[PDB]
Amino acid sequence: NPGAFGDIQASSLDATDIVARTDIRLLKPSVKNIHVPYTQAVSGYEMWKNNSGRPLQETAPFGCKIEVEPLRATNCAYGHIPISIDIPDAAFVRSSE
Amino acid sequence: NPGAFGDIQASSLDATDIVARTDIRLLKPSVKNIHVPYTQAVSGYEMWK
Amino acid sequence: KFHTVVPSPQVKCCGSLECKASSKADYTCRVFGGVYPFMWGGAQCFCDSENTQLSEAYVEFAPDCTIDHAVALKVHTAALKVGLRIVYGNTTARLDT
Amino acid sequence: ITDDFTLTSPYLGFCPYCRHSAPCFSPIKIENVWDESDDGSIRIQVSAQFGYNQAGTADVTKFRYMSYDHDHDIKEDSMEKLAISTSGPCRRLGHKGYFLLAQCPPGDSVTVSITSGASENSCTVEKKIRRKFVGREEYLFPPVHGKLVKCHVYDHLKETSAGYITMHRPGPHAYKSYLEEASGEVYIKPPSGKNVTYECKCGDYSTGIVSTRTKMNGCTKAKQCIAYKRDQTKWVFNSPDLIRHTDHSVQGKLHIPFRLTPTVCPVPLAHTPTVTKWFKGITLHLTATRPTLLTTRKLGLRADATAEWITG
Amino acid sequence: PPGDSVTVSITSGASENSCTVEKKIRRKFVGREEYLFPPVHGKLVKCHVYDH
Ligand SMILES: *[C@@H]1O[C@H](CO)[C@@H](O)[C@H](O)[C@H]1NC(C)=O
Ligand SMILES: *[C@@H]1O[C@H](CO)[C@@H](O)[C@H](O)[C@H]1NC(C)=O
Repeated sequence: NPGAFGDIQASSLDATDIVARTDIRLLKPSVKNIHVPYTQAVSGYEMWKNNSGRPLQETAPFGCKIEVEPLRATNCAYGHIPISIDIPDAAFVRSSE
Repeated sequence: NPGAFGDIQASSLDATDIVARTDIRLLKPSVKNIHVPYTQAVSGYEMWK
Repeated sequence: KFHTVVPSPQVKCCGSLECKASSKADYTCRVFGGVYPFMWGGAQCFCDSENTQLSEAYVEFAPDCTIDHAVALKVHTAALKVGLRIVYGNTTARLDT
Repeated sequence: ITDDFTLTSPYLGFCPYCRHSAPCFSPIKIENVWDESDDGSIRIQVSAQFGYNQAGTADVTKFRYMSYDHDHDIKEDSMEKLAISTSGPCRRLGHKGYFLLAQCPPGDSVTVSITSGASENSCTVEKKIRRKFVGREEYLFPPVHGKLVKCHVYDHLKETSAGYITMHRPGPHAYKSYLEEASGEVYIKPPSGKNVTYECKCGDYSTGIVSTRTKMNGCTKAKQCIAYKRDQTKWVFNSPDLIRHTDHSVQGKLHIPFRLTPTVCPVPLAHTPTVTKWFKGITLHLTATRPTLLTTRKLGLRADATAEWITG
Repeated sequence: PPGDSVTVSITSGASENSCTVEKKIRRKFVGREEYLFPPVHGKLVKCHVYDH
């Protein structure tokens, strides 16, 4: 959508294939001077940047610590977990001892 | 009181004796360059002005 | 952020042209007639009706994009990984599961 | 594909602003800018070239020369006479290809000027220029002491590893002086020491190749007739101000100097606050000399996130 | 350019003689949007200015 986030797309940062739509209508040539008067709507990237909202880092519950390259959360605590534990009998000590 | 009017006092304009308290805590030295990084709250005089 | 393209125009001196098609993202073309372009050496060509001008426009990701790029992600099926330290009878163990 | 400099030549362009505040032709034409670097530096295009010798001169590179074209051909001059300003003088950082890297103060428009020893030739373009800083408080100048954090800026090294630009031969150049109606018929000059081609639409498509010779054609009116000072020897960067040659062929490329790279930058550690003790709460004492970002969030179910900007 | 005061100065070869006066100077433009610098392309409309 022209003027909206994600106006330009690409499967890869350098993929040859690209698609977009941002309301580019050409304008008639002006007086006596060769040029190309054009028109188009501002990038949705900058608009969304000005109003992207605050990062999730400052809004997640339970004090999540979030990192990008794994896109994971860490040291974020909530709930309970059952656990089953097997133990060698060697670690155990006879009572008389 | 740091950041408050009358943070600095003196019985005379040029009296040697003076007393104040404006939350001056020193800072650790920075990287490789000798200097004195310091910190302190704005004068209450300008604020009250 | 995107950078537009304004290629050198296709000007036919005292002839005719058309509005072709291309695979470029946001590719557009438009044509006009009866145009007298000028330039420092003078007027390159004038023909009251036979002159025609053809302009085209498209867009590509800006060179700085390589580092300013953002990406849209589809996430699902949250999975957990937990690191534990377990001590039994002064027998310590560091585990992750 | 290559990265040399001999095969390229500058070109003339149309600046909306000139030294006379009238949109006109200048060889210092520009097309866009880039200012994403955190340092506030700027990369600027131009039709001309410098950091090299005159494009076409035996020397491929001479950092004291600026390549530009005027009258009929390319010329030389010292790059020292060049200047940049948006709201004041701009300090040069580096130059390569057609492109220049330099820092400027905040402003609403940029301009590049140069004195040819007898006149001032300059071009102005419109751009929103502010002082964007990394961190959480927009400082004024970096302090000696602070925290070191990741940042992205343009490297002042002439070498680069980013970007791509097209290059191909230009269209014909039409010179008015080449056409004369002084004679009752069409009179033209290549002039002496040239190989000109000319066209005339009278009757039909008429063409004529004349080298160092004045020639005439049937249709006496010299207006509809057209002549070229064509050389078709140099490749140029695609620009809207230049007509497309019928070849419309991609013949070469070039890189863009002064790419963007990550690095480490310092930021201030503002006056930390004094903390009170409040019943099921807290009251704070924040102190600052500049706008600074603050925020907090709960550590349970309800985030209850909050953020604010504090000036003093 | 825009300013809040104007001044005229001249050097006699040995000293600077100048006079300043106060005046509100802004960039008033004709039309419906206050532009920044005139574009190459647009509409032509009546205007009033001092002839050089
Ligand atoms: C653990 O404690 C047992 C007795 O309870 C002792 O024999 C053993 O040496 C201890 N192991 C270590 C590593 O301290
Ligand atoms: C013009 O070019 C032709 C073909 O290369 C050549 O034979 C002729 O001598 C040239 N005339 C000049 C350079 O005056």
